[PDB]
Amino acid sequence: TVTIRTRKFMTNRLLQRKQMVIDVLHPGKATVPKTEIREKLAKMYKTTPDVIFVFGFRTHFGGGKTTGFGMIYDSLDYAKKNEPKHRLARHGLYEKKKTSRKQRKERKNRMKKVRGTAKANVGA
Amino acid sequence: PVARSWVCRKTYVTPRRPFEKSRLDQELKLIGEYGLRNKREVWRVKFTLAKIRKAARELLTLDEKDPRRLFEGNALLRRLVRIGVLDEGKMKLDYILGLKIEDFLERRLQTQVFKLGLAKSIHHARVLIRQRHIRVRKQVVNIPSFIVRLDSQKHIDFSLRSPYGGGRPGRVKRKNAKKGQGGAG
Amino acid sequence: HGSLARVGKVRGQTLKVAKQEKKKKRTGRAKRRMQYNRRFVNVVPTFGKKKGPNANS
Amino acid sequence: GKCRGLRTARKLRSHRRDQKWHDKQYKKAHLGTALKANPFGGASHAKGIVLEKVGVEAKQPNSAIRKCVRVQLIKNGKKITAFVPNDGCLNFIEENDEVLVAGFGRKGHAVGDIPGVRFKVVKVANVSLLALYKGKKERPR
RNA sequence: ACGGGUGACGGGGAAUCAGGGUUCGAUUCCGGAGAGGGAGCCUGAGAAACGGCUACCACAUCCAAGGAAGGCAGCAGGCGCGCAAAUUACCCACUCCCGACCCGGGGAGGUAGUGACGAAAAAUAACAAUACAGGACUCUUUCGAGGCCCUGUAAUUGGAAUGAGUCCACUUUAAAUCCUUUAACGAGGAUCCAUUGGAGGGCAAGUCUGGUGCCAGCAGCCGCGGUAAUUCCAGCUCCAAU
Repeated sequence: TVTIRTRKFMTNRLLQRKQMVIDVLHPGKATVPKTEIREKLAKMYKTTPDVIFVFGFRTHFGGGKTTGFGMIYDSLDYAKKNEPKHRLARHGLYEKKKTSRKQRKERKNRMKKVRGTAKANVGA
Repeated sequence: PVARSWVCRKTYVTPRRPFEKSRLDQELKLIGEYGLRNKREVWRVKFTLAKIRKAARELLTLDEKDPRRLFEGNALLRRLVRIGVLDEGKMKLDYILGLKIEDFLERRLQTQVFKLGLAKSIHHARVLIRQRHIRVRKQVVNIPSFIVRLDSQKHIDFSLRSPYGGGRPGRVKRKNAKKGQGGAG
Repeated sequence: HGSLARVGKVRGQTLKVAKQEKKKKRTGRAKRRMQYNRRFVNVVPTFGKKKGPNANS
Repeated sequence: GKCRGLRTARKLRSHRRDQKWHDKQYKKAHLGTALKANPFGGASHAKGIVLEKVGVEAKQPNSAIRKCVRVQLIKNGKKITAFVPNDGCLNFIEENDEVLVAGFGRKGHAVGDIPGVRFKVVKVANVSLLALYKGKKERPR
């Protein structure tokens, strides 16, 4: 007894995708996890779960109904290409480096003192 | 520079006079028939009335056929006739003035659970609303203040998800139902 | 009678005896409803002169 | 109005200005002498170094010695007679303790019996002497 | 006119309002000005620039004593002037800028923290039965009967509800938190305990008890206190906002 209905559908030939407002009815249980939601669209649009991306869900007072803005693509090749990083990181296929912007600003202003191929020795 | 609004107003004005004998008696029985919780509550049903009434005298200064008055006529009126304060047979807007505080105070949801065959006393009703029991087309209102539309009124009831309607046994019924199992064993 | 020697005299020499107990107070509408009854829905139009609500002859 | 002409407009307007300087609650306002005198200089509170406790007599019909203080302020370095309010609270100023002085009711105009005195106490060093009366806070050692 | 003063940056606007008016406007939009105090210029389409440059004045950072550089009215912070105002926290995800760029960078901006400056929704109980007190009404000159419609306050007795809370995970998101959703547990003094001010009169509410004895104090104005205080100090009661 979990039931999905799409809403406001469009296709970007020029971004290579399906986009639409996914709409949910869920009387009785807590709001639902997204590896459940993905795989239920996958026989609404008979692709794999892999390509599809659904983010953002505001819920409804009294319990009942939530509202998302999922979007479906063509191939994985393109799915890394034309889409944000955070919305790959979630699905386990991008990882940015291990220094937050404390380190990196200290290290710019010590290169700024040193001159020439002396600049490489400040970095290890 | 920032990405915000600052926008807001008050909703109630306080009377020039303090310590009277003719007014201290009449605002305190508005708290009895309907079950309001403080003065403030009362003072703002008025301020919304007062507001309507000054615009009406603004329009009556104008001539008939003046195109602002016709348009802003209709609006000001229908705006009181989708929610049954004025009635169909008073389009004319002298009738808007002779129009008083008690008709606003009985559209409020609080009063609309006392009158309809679903609450025993009125002071029960302002505790049915706030304990999230009752709903208005599949949507739970939690708020007495809610002024009610005349389209809606036939759709008020007990929410599906409730012990006072359809559902699973509650906190205190099910505990002393669960206590009877713990006692015999 | 009283330079700056003579001060606190009476807050001093009064008979500091304790305050009493009583049953617990109510607030909100639940209160207000309380007073609504007192002054209106019940009472008798009593003969002649009305005694105030804190009255003692 | 008295000079009813249609193009008078300035004759009319040079006369009220002239006039309004006769107004008191205004001139007291529109010259620098009101703020030259004033201890607070233009302000709602201002703190100061106490220096001696002092009893002032009251004026007639009434009689009863009234308990005051003599403060030196900070900013100006000026000296004011002030006045404690509650019963038995003078036992709480020690000499050269600090106080937050305030006004007293009616702005540059005293209250009742006590002559000269236009100022009074709210605090005694970071906690209000109201509280001390009740006893809701007590004093450091 | 000229001179002086202004607790004077200007303007879109703000508070008060029968009509007419009187005050305010350093501040998220436009226009001006300035980067401790004056002066002057290199580079340029665009500077008399100052997180560019050279002096002098006021001040401040090291020296192996010859020398050498410094300017938060940018963000955080801290000493001072005070009646008087927060974290040396986290990102380019949004928003837009710059560049040789679809690819970097941005205390500009975004997001959490402290915040009773102000504005808006809104808990501190609700419902049954047993004592008890008042008005119809059918009848009684008056007792009593029915109380159908109730009307009310009582550490009498009874279970129904809930939001404060503790806590698995979904959701939120650049990563968190918050609100929204959800199992598990969570109320009879519902101790899971509402204050702040007043009671002679203006002006709502005690000619009540127990202290003081023009003293101590109250009282914005008129006044109180003279060894029977409707006013101080306090015991029970009570009114007005909440």
